[PDB]
Amino acid sequence: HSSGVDLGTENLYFQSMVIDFKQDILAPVATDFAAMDHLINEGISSKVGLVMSVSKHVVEAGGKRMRPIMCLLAARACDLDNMQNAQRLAAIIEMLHTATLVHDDVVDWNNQTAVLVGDFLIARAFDLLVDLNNMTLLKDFSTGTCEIAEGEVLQLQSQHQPDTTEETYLKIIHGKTSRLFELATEGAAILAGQEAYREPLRLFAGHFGNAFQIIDDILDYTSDAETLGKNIGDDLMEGKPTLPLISALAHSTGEEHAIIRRSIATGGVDQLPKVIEIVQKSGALDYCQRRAQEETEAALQALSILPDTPYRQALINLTRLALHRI
Amino acid sequence: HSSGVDLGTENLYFQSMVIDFKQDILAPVATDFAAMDHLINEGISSKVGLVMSVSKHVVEAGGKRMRPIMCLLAARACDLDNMQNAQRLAAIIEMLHTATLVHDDVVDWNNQTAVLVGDFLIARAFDLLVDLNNMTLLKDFSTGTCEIAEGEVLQLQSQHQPDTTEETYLKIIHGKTSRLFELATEGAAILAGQEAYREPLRLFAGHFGNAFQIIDDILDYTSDAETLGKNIGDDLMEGKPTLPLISALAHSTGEEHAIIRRSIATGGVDQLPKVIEIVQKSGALDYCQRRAQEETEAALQALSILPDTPYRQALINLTRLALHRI
Ligand SMILES: [Cl-]
Ligand SMILES: [Cl-]
Ligand SMILES: [Cl-]
Ligand SMILES: [Cl-]
Ligand SMILES: [Cl-]
Ligand SMILES: [Cl-]
Repeated sequence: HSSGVDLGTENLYFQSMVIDFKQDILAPVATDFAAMDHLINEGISSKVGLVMSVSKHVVEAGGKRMRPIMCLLAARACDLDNMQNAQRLAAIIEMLHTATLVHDDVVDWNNQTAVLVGDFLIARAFDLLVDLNNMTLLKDFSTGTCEIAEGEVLQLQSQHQPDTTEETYLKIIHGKTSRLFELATEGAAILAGQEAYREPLRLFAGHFGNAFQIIDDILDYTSDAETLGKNIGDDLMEGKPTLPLISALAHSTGEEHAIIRRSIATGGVDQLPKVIEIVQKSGALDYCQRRAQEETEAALQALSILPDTPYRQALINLTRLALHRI
Repeated sequence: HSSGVDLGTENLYFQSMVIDFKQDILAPVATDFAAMDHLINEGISSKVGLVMSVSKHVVEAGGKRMRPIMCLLAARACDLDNMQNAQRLAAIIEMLHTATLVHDDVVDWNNQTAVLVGDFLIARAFDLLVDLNNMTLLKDFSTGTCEIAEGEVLQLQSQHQPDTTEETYLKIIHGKTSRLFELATEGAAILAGQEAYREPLRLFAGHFGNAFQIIDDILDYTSDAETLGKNIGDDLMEGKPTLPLISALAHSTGEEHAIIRRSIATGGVDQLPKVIEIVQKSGALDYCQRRAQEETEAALQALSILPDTPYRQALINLTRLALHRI
């Protein structure tokens, strides 16, 4: 039932530009996904109108809800008997992602509404987790949420720090982006009691998540920044590390190096066009591109341990569709 | 070992103005409290400097840390064998309170730091909870945190609403203030396996918490508003319900009634001095005062079920010291 997974082999049959999200990724777990939605409405809305609206509005903003869909896919790939528990776990994953977005939307509705809605969602997610009655799952989630918060704080500490290393960037993005993908996929394996699939699914999702954040960062130094709901140079303004900037420093000397460095330290608008030009022409973006492809390769390799099912194929198709953004 | 608890009897021996917090409340659980502090530093700080500082600074701002002290007192009152678990529960209670404060400090360090520090504390608290390995406790906390968030949202929905009832106010304050006190005391009984003490300790803490929020509200319409780190009329500006204002409406007719009503709806500064005067002279503050004394009486009654120990005496002394603020 199991077999090797190769990016080059996928490309032989199936160009990534051909991959459709509804038919090639969602379709296997479609009914399950639709059943997840019914559970969420019960999960949040009837008591407080302000939350279901915001959580609806937030969900309305931006991307397809891949995180819960991945959870549902790993559960089927694990032959989970009680998929209702997968649907509940998918909802937890989604409420947690939504909480994080609403909380990242707070700036220095409104901030108080956003803070309170995020807290409410964290509370319901954790109450739903407790209802699943699995202490292994609870401990994974509790340690994991600490790692997510630690990642987010590490990023805040690394703001306007030109000396930030690639090691540190990978540490940050694993915390702030990758760990939630791991909870989604490995938590599915934990639910199914498929302990042999836990580490493969974790490694898959972590590498997936790593490539996902590298591409996001790349896109903020290109004309497709709007796709992320951002303007070009936004990350620069905030002084967040980002691999394009770290790599730009690695691919620059003399005055160009000094400009990028000062720009990170100060975060002034004056040299912003110059900095974007250096990042684009230094080769830094190509370096980030290669790193994202390498992570995508590591993701698919970890997946190849699982049996060849439509559910595995869907996860593979998602990884390639994500990579195709660049 | 057990006996009746009477406010009038306490007053026969012991005027509330005589009650000292260090000697009459903290002293029994002093060593335990000091041991809780060592655990918290391990609990948060070494990984991220930004959190231990804020959580130190936040703790530095404002009141004695009664919530963890109450937890420690209920645990001893329950004859808990493993007090190290009480100390861990006390830390959870404290990180949760601290999270709530830092989150309430966000306005429409800075907001992003406050949001992230609050989230980090919620994550560590929940990971410490999971480590206690008690599913009854976890479910109490998970349902309870939902009720806290629901209370906070209900308050946001009731902002600038003159029609808000006393029933609704009690609902709000039980959620936003009382429930955390219940988790502290009943969670201690849950740890000790003293199921017969759970409901008495819950009722005690809930009534305590109810009287605690009524007095806070009263104080914002008096010269002792600064004690809460507030200016007089602040609650009015934000449009939060508060029993003084609801009661002022109940104790007013004609134009004075209209002024208060419009003031709640609009939240303008122009009639603010007039509104404060009406609240002070209508008898509304006396009504709130009586309600707080009644809640204090209900708190002590629920406590009287427990054995007469120094730990029970300390909880009694705390309730009276809290009431003495007015
Ligand atoms: Cl998502
Ligand atoms: Cl199964
Ligand atoms: Cl590809
Ligand atoms: Cl406290
Ligand atoms: Cl015990
Ligand atoms: Cl008294």
